[PDB]
Amino acid sequence: MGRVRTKTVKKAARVIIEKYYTRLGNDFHTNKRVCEEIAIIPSKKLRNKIAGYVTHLMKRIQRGPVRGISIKLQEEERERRDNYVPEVSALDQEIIEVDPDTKEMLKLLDFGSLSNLQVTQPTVGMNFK
Amino acid sequence: EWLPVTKLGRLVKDVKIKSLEEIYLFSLPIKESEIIDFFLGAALKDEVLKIMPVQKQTRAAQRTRFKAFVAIGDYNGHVGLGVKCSKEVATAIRGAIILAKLSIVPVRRGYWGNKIGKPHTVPCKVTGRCGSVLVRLIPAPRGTGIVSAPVPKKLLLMAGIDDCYTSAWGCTATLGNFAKATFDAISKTYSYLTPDLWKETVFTKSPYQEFTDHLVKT
Amino acid sequence: TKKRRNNGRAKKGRGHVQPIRCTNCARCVPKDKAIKKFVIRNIVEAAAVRDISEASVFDAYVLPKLYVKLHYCVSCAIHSKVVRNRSREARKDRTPPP
Amino acid sequence: PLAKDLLHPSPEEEKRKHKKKRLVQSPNSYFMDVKCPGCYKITTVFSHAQTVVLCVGCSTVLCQPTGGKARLTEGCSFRRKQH
Amino acid sequence: SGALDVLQMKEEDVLKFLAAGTHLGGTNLDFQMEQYIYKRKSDGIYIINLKRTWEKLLLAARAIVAIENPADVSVISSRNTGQRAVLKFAAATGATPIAGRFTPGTFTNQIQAAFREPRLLVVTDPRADHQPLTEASYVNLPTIALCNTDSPLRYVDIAIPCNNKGAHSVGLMWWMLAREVLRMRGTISREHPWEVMPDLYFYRDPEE
Amino acid sequence: GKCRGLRTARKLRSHRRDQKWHDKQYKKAHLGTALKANPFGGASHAKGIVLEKVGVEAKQPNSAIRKCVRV
Amino acid sequence: RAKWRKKRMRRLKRKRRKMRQRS
Amino acid sequence: VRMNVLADALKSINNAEKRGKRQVLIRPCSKVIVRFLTVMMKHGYIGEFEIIDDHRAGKIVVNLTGRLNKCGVISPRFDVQLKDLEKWQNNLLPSRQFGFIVLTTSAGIMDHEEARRKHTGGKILGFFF
Amino acid sequence: MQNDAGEFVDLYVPRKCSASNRIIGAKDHASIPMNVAEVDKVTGRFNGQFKTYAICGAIRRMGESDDSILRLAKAHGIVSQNF
RNA sequence: AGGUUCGAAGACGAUCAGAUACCGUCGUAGUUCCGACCAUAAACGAUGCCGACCGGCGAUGCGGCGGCGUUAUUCCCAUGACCCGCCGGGCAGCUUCCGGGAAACCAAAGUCUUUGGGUUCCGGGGGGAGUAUGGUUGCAAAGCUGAAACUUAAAGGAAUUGAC
RNA sequence: UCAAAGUUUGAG
Ligand SMILES: [Mg+2]
Ligand SMILES: [Mg+2]
Ligand SMILES: [Mg+2]
Ligand SMILES: [Mg+2]
Ligand SMILES: [Mg+2]
Ligand SMILES: [Mg+2]
Ligand SMILES: [Mg+2]
Repeated sequence: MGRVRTKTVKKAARVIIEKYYTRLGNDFHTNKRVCEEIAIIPSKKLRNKIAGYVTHLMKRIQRGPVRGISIKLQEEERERRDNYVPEVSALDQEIIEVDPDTKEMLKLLDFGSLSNLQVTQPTVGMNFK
Repeated sequence: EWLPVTKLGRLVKDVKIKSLEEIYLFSLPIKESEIIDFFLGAALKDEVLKIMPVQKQTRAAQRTRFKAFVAIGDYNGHVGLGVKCSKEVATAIRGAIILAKLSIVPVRRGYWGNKIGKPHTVPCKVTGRCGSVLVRLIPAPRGTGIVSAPVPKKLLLMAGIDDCYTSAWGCTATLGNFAKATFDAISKTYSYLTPDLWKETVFTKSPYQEFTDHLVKT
Repeated sequence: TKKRRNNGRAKKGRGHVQPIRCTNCARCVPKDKAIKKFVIRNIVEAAAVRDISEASVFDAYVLPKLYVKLHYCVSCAIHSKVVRNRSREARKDRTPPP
Repeated sequence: PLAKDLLHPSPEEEKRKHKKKRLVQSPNSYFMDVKCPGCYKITTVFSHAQTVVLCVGCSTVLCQPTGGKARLTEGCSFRRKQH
Repeated sequence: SGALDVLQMKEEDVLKFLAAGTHLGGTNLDFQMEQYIYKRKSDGIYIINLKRTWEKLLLAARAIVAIENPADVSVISSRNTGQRAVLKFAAATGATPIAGRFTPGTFTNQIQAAFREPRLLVVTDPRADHQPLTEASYVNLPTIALCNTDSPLRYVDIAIPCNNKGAHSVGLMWWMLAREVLRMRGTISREHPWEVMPDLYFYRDPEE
Repeated sequence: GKCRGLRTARKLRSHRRDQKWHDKQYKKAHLGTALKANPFGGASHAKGIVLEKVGVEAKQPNSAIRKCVRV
Repeated sequence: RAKWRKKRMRRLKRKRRKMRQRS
Repeated sequence: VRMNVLADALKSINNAEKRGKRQVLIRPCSKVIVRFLTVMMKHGYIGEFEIIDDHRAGKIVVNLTGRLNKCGVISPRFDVQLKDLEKWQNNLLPSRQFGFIVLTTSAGIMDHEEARRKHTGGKILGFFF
Repeated sequence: MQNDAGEFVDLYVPRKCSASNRIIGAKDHASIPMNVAEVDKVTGRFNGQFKTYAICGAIRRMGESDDSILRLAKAHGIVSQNF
C-alpha cells in the first residue's frame, strides 16, 4: 500500500535487461552492482530501485516470455518454432469429406477426384431467439 | 534546408515531378508545405481574411485563443483557404498560411459565351456551401468583374477568376464559414463534368510508378 | 431536444394504452412505459432456509417461491436505483443487465 | 449492384418476383384439366377456383376453394400442360 | 485470371482447398458477396464458387506483380491466424508486413516513425484488419482482402472469397497468393510444384 | 407545398395578398391606424408650441437626464 | 406559468362578461 | 397520384445517374418520354435505351453512361415565346455553353437550339445537362 | 477545353472513374489507379504491359469497387468468365 | 338510474417562520349506466394527404406460394404446431460517407441555387395577445373567427466548454 | 426501501 515504481524505473529496467540479460541475475545484490557498471545512474536510490525491478523481471523471464521485451535467445527459439513444417496436413490423407452441394460444384467445375460424399442433416434451426 | 518527410516530397525535391498538375491529376495528398512553395514559389500570395478570437470557459476564467483565417493564391488557377486556431496570433497565422498552402486547389476557369481569348470567368454556374452558408458562383461576361461580397471577392480574385456574378445566402456574416463555402465552390469547378471533358481518359503511369527505381534511392 | 427516439415508452402503432398505478408511489403511468421488475424469490431467503429445513415436518420438501410483477414509475425506479441514468452512447443499448 | 441486366433477368429470379413487377406483368396462376376417379369426363379447373367445382356427370365435388389455390378432393389428379 | 489454359486450376489444388475448407464460408452472407457463391446448404453455410475464388486470387496476383518495387506491397494481419501467414508471405514475396496492432496513422502521418506509404494493401479480414482499410483512403491505396460471406467490401478494391475464419484455409490462401505472384515473374516454374509447404503458413494453436 | 399549376394565378395571388398582412411593415402602410396615430399627420416635421421644459430621465444603463420640451 | 396565466385570463374575462351584462 | 409521367421518369433516370447505376427502368413510358430520351440520346447524354412492350402502358430501360449531371423537368408546361426562351435558358441551364431546354412545339419535342433554328416557339417540358 | 482559336486551354485534364465516367478530382483521395499485370499467354509470367483501371472515391466507399474491377477485367479478357 | 372504490371542493392531524400545499384521517361534486349537450388535450411521430424514385441486414404481424425433416392419429390419408425460404402489404428495429440538415438527427427530415409530380392547410423578431371589439355557436362553462394603441433588441433553437 | 433547508449591492 505504497510503492509502485515510476516509468523511469520501469523503462531503465526494461532496457537494461534487453541489453544485459546475460550479466544480470536473480541474486539481487550482484545485479544491483551490475546496474551500476553497465548503466550510468545519477543517484543511489534510483540505482537501487532499478535493480529491484530488474530482479522482479528476471523472475518473470525465468517462467515464459514478457510482452514488452526481447531476449536474443527467446527470439531465436521463437523463430525456430515458427518455421516448423511436418509432412503436411492439407492433403487430408486419402478421403476428403464433402457435401452433395460441393460435389455438384465440382461437377460444374469438372472434377471427380478421391473425395467422399455425405449428408443427412435436415434444415435444423440455427441459433435460438 | 528542407528534408522531405514524404515519398512525394522526395520526388519533388529531386526535380522529378515537373508541375503540381502532375500531382493534382493523381489526386495525391500533399503533406509537405514546401512542395507547393517550390512549384508556386512567389506568385502565390497570402492574405489574412480575419482574426477571430474563440474562447473556452475554464474553472479559472477562460482560455481565450485565436483563429486566423488565411486565403492564398497566385492570381492564376490556384487558391487555398487556411484556418489555424492557436494562442498568440502570429503563431495562429503562420500555421494557417501553411494549412492554406497544403489546401491549394486548381480552378477550372472558363468563358462566358463567345469562346475567344483566354479564360476569364467560372465555367459553369457552381456552388459551394457550408454550415448554412451557400455561395453560388455564376459565369459572367468580360468586364463585369466580381459582382460579389468582399470575402468571396477576395478568394475569387486570388483564384484567378477574373469575372463572376455571385449570390449567397445563410449567415454569410460567419466569415470563416462564408470563405469556406466560396472556397468549396471554386474547388468544385474542376469537379463538374461538362461535355468539354467527356473524351475517355488515357491514364499515365503516376509519379510513384514512373519513378519507382528512383524512390528506392540508389 | 428529443432525448429518445423511443420516447421512453414502448408504444408504436396505438395512440393509447391502459395506465398502471405504480407499485411504490401510486403514481399513474402508462403500462408500456414504466420500469417493470418481475421477481421470483424463495419465500424464506438464504439464512433462514436451513433453520426451517432443520425444523420441517416434511422429509426433504422443495420450498415454494414468490412471484411479483412490480411496476415502477420513472421517478420511483430512478430513486430506489432500479435504473440509473446513462451516457448518450449507453442510453441506446437496450440489453438487460447480466 | 451497380450493374444489372434489367433486360435479361433469369427465370430463377422472375419466378420469385411479384406478378406485377416482373418486367412483363405475367400471371401466377393456371388451368388444370382435372380427372376425378369415378367419371371418365375431364373437367377443367382454374388453380384459383373460388367455386365448388361440380363435375359434368355431377357425381362428386372437385375443388373446395380457399385463400390461394383450390383444395382438390382426395383422389383427383390433374395436369397443367398448355400455353 | 485468364483461366484459359495455363494458369487454370489442376486437380491437386482443388483437393487442397477442399481439405482446408476455404469453400466452406459463413452463415451471414453480405449482399456484396452474393456474387461468389454456389449455394447455401441445409444447416446454414454458403459454399463459395471456387473457380470464382481463384479468378480473383490470380487478379490479386496480377495486381501485386504490377507493383514494381515489391516492398511497398504492404500486407497485414490483425488476427492470430494470418499473423504468421502474412509474415511468411512478405518474406517469400518481397512485400512488407504488419503483424497485429496496426498503429492508427501508419499510412497517414508524416511525422510519426512507422510512416509507411505503400502502393497496395493486402489485409486478411476487412472486418478486423479494418483501421488500415479506412486509412487506405486518406492516402490513395488500392487493396486486396480475404473476405468471407460475412465481410463488407467497403474500400476493398479486389476481394477474395475465402474462409478467412479457418486458420488452415487462411495460410492456404496466403500460400496460394505467394505461389501465384512468384509464378508470375521469377522463382517458380509451374511445371514443377513449389518447394514450400502450405503448412509453413498456418497458425499454430499452442500444441506441443 | 405550392399551388404550382397553371390556372392557379388567382389562388396564388390572393394567397400572397392575404399573407402581406402578416408583414409588420406592410400593415403599417395599409391599415389606417399608424397614419392616424402620429401627431405629425404623416409629415416630416411639424410646428408646435413649447408648453414646458421637461426633465427626461434616461434609460437604465446610461444614467443621465435628457432635457426635453413638451410641445 | 402559462396554464395558470390562461386561467387568470379566463376568470378575468368572466368578470368583464359580468360587468358588461349589467348594461 | 401518377400525374406527370415524364416527371417521374426523368427523376428516376437522374437518381440512377447519381448513384452510379449502369442502366435504369422507368415504369409508365410514353410518346413524350420516349421523345425526350431520343433528344438526350442525340446529344450523347444517355446511351441507347430500349422499351418493353407490355400489352399495356410501357417500360423503358435506358443504358445510362455516367455523363448526365441532371435531367430535370418543368411543370407546368409554360408557354415559351422565343423572346423569353433566352431568359429561360439563362436561369435554368448552367451556362451559355452546355445544357438543353427541351420544349414541345408544333414541329416536335426538341431542344431550344433546334427550335431557335426553325424559329418556332413552344411549351417547355424539361431540361438536361 | 479549347477556345475559338482551337488551342487547348485549362491547366489539367482530370482522371475519370472507369466505373462511372465521373471525375476523380484534385483531392479525391479515396481514389485508386490499380495497375494490373498481363501474361504472355503460353507461360503465365508477367510480360511488361498493364491493364490500368481507375476508380473514384465514391464508388469505393459505396463498396462497389471490387464489383467494378471484376467487370472491367472481363471486358479486357483478364478474367475468364466465372460461369 | 346508481353510488364500491377513489376523490376537486370542504373539514380536521401534521409539517413549517407561516402551509390557506406537498404527508396523513374523513369527505361533497365527480368517478359508474342510459338519454341529451359540450368540441377541447403535449388530440404528439410536436413531422398534411396521394404518387414515384434512392443501400444493406436481421426481426416480427396477416394473407399467399414453395420446400426435407420432426411432432404426430390409428395403419396411411387430410393435418394444425414446428423448421427453412420467396411474394405482397403492416408495426417497428439495427445498419452505413445514399443524400440531407443550425444541428440533435432523419432511408426520410433524401431525390433543393443542378431549385417546378399533384394539391390542402398554414409562419413571417419578441411582447401586447388569442387580449379588446364586432359577429357566430353554446343552457353554461366556453368554442370558432380576431385587431389595434402602446411597447421592446433581442426573444429563440441546436450544439460546446465550464460552473453548479 | 425519501423529516426541515427561504433569500442574496442600486452602489459598475
Ligand atoms: Mg393521444
Ligand atoms: Mg389529502
Ligand atoms: Mg365526467
Ligand atoms: Mg389546438
Ligand atoms: Mg422539409
Ligand atoms: Mg423550394
Ligand atoms: Mg410576431
